[PDB]
Amino acid sequence: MYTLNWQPPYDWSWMLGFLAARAVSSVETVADSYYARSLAVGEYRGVVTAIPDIARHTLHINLSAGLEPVAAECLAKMSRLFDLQCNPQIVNGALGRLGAARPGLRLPGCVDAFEQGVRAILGQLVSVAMAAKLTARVAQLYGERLDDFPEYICFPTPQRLAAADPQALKALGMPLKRAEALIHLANAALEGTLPMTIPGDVEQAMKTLQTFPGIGRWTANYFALRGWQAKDVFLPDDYLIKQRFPGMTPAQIRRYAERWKPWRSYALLHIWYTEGWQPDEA
Amino acid sequence: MYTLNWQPPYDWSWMLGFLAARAVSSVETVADSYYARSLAVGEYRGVVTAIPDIARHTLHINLSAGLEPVAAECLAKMSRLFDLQCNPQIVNGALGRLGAARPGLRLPGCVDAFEQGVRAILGQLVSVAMAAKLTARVAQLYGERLDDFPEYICFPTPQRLAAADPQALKALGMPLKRAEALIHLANAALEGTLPMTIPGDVEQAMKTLQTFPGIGRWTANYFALRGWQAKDVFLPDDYLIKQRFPGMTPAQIRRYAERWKPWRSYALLHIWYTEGWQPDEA
Amino acid sequence: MYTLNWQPPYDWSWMLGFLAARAVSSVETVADSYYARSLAVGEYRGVVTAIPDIARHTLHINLSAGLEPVAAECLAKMSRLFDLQCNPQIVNGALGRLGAARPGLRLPGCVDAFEQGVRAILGQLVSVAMAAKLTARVAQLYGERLDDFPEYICFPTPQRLAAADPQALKALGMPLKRAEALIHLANAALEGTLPMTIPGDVEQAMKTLQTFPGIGRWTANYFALRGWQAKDVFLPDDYLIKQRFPGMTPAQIRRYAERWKPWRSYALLHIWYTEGWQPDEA
Amino acid sequence: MYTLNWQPPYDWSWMLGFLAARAVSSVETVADSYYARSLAVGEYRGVVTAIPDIARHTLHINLSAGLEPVAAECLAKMSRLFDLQCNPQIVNGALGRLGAARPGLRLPGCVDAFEQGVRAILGQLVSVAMAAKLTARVAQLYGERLDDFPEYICFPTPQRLAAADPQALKALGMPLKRAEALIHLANAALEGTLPMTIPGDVEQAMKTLQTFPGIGRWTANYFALRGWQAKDVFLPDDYLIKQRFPGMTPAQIRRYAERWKPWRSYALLHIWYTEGWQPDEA
DNA sequence: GACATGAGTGCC
DNA sequence: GGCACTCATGTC
DNA sequence: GACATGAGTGCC
DNA sequence: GGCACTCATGTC
Repeated sequence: MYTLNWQPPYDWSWMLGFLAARAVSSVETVADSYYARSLAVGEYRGVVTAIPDIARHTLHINLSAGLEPVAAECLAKMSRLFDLQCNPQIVNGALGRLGAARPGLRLPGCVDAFEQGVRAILGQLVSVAMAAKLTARVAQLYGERLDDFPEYICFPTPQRLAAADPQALKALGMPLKRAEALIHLANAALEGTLPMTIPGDVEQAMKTLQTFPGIGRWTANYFALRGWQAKDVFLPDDYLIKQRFPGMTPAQIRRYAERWKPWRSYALLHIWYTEGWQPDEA
Repeated sequence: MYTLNWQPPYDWSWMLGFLAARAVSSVETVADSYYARSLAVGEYRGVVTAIPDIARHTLHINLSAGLEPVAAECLAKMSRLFDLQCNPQIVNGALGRLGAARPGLRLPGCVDAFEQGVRAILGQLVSVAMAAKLTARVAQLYGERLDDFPEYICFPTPQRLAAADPQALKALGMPLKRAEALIHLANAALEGTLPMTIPGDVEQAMKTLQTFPGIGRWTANYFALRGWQAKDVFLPDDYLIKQRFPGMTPAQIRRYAERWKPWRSYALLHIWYTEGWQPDEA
Repeated sequence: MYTLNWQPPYDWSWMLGFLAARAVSSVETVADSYYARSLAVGEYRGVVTAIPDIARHTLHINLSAGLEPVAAECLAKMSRLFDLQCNPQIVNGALGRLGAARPGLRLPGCVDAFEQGVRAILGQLVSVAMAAKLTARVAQLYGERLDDFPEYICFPTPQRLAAADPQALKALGMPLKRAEALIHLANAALEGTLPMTIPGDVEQAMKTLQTFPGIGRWTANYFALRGWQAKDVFLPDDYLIKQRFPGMTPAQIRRYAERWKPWRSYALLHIWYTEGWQPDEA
Repeated sequence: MYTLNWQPPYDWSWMLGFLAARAVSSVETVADSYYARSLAVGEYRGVVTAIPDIARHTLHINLSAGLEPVAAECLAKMSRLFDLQCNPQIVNGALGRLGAARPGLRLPGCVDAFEQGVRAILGQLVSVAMAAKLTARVAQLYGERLDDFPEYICFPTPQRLAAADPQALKALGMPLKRAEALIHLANAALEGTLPMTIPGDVEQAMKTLQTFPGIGRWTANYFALRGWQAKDVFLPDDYLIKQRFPGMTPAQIRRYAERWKPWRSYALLHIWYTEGWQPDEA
């Protein structure tokens, strides 16, 4: 139905693949030709379906009737999720070799910063697939079901998780401390304290984010990257990253990662996805 | 040449008129058959042109070239400014009598919460046309002029205004105390402490805004109404409002306005644009 | 055994009566010729007996053996509770007629500021007799009993009240907010945030007490008067004072008392103990 | 004149030797048989003279005419300075061997925590002798001179030092962050943020102190020790202490010192004044 | 991974 | 020796 | 209009 | 009494 453009190349298999691995049961659905999920904008609700058209560099978005009144916001959320704004020539041009193997690489964003915040936290310490298992359990218990599409369930809203029993969340498969962080975040989201759009000063906003309980430097960075689509942040504390930089302290990796400014976020993604990458033999 | 839907009726004449009076020179151009303004998103800049099509109950939005990369967010911005989500059959079905005369009334949004924040402050105490000309100067001294449409100019950014010298601002025609108010608001916007989208607890978010320097209840209320497009706020402290409720105190006015929950914002716009309106014997 | 002298005239009859009305059963014992109570100074505990000998305008202080290692501190405390430093000539000289009927008048201090802090809070709203009873129940439940004096009991320490159960204090016959106030005051004392000795800037100091939950202007002022024995404070908010200045509001009363500076604390006492008094309608 | 008791043994030779090296000209005089200094208790000023009487196991205190109205408070100040409360049999029971060589060791206190805070600061990173002359310059440049005893000047009040030029101080012979410290400390005192008497929670109170500009863990510790006469603190960050524990780290010292709870303050003194002392190699 | 403890650098 | 910046530990 | 004092009013 | 909320009043 609705259509948005993008500049080539765009590696849709990598992107769908990436989203598929972290997908949450009942919320999202990923296949090789499309992406689709439940979506709430205020108290408007429905299902969004995105279908890329490689041929014409266009992404077709479809909205169930419930979302129509806020169609444009729905489109905006989709474009931030798929990084339709990226100009590969600028990025791949600046990263040289690091990006030559997958010039179609994009930054997987989110559809709602609060959700991404809940997602980032649950992803602490555990595996990617394990966090999806956990997020699925949290959603199942606190998310609203779509009347028009019982198969789908909306990601738990800020007000619901805000009014949730720490013990209940703990019971889902996380420490008390973790669940306390989720509830805290929900309140910031209610009060309008959790930036939902990227702030002008990402570094400062991340420092503030770090005062939040349960949110350390890793979480604030990952969240800035996915939740704000901040394009210049590296994850020197990441698990996989520590392995791509065999025997290197976080500050070292961060110093090294500086050669990729102002697109560190993209360099990070290329490293995560370059099987045998290794720092320059210099 | 993008396009969005709206539900009838829609009083464009009224809307364009409201924006027309407040149009800030070089930034926005308002006419009978279209609206157009400079628009910044991150660092993509261009000019937006909105042309209503009463025939097809549709709104045609056209973006220049420096905005196409982020088209979707631009579209979301116009849909918030023009209240496209509004179901008039629902609001009037609730307001009843009060809104029967101008059923096509809509809530004039904003394209960015920071800007709206600046306009709110720069509109304290002074007349409308005044605030416009003043605001136009600020945009003149801090605006990012377009290299594709030099005629137009972007609205100041939080950082371009957070690094502004008060005196220089005051010199434009405003007390110091207020010039400071901007600078502050600018910082808050920089570190993501100024909700850019409507928060869950609109009352709370307003209380927090009231701590800010130069921001009082009237400013917060008005900011929520236009900056967040909050639908259920009334402005009992407003100049014109006090006259519409002769002799009543803020609390009385507020007590009365409770008869229009949850659309007090629409109630307010109808009462505002109804010379000679008066409260009942209730 | 120990002796401390004073300046004639000293109205012991009045001093003992005042303290008599507010005596806390099991903590203090007030007779017509002597005063005595439990006393703790760190881990040093015992009983204190003060016998005033008018003949030789001297005060005789006896100390149980448990307090002997800290005799001086016990002595300084008795001297703060009995205002032995007062120079009746100077005060009565700067007060004139107001302090004619009872020139032996002294400012009733305290033996511990945290205690006086608890008294001030419990003294809120209820009558002197109720405060006394109320305070008595708190003592009975949290106080330390003296092994050599089973009839006596030490006033509750911050360590105990800080750990108290809000509901337990409530059960003693006090609003929850009052018990929470007590628990917060105790935590401050433990932390060192409660000025236990008069600060150089009483105004700043009180304004800082008023941020404490449960403590308002009245309590702060009254705490300063008794707990710091500050000599220049009035209680324009006092009940009995409001009746001594019919029709006048706090500020009016406060503008009137400026005449008596810098001994407003004394003035306050006299106007308090002269049922007839009434201002000089300017 | 006045007499205070003390339990034997009491090493007066040492105590006076301690205070004598740190004596501040014009403020205090120290001799083989007595100690004396200016003293301000509110608006009362004078000279205090302390003369130990080994025969009677007693301390004789003499007050100049201006301190009589607040004699007991003066006596209490002297008791905290000379640690008359100490029961050497208890402290030496615990300490065991460590203090076997000087069973009469006492904790040199202070007569005012503020002064002690100032002293603690001015004595940072310098020599005992230097701090004395440095402090004296400050005393002179901002003190109160006694009319009845011209060669004596009362230590600077919080007010005076609060309103001191942050350069006139650097002048006397100290850095800038050095005069910042004093000036901050002084304001703290004016308002009541600096505990003037030992807090129920020493650790917590010290933490807060460490937030003070210029006040680090060493200062906070030493301040607890002398300004509050806390008896169970230790100074692992002290220069000389490190040498007494060759090599060892500030947490291993702490770990080893734990064996002297709850009299670490005494243990500290013995270790300081026992040169060839070295920990158990065990 | 978040968070408090501890260390050792290293500069005014 | 106050004070900002890291790393290395060790439960949760 | 924001913002201090500053009283009143109504519940804890 | 504490305290949040409410209605002047005066200033910039």
